[PDB]
Amino acid sequence: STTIEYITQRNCNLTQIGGLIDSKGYGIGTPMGSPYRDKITIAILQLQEED
Amino acid sequence: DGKYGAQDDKGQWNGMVKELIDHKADLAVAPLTITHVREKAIDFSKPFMT
Repeated sequence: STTIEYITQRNCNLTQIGGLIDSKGYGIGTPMGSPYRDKITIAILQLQEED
Repeated sequence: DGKYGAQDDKGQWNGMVKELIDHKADLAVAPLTITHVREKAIDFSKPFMT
């Protein structure tokens, strides 16, 4: 849907029909047991705490 | 206490937070707001519902 939103701001001819069907999340891929993951976790938590 | 858990100004959490900090339970089954600072309190899994 974010691709569609990326379309719509330069495409006023079409319109988005209803909301999201499901709850699907894009996350950052770190290696298994990489030590800086909780740094990223507290970072995104404070950053969207800063919105 | 009847709470999710509330930190004191000195830092004294109550509730299921310090329950799982004092390790007296094994888990905390509650509709918990996963805050920015509750992750610093205890480790999380993924939220069951958003």
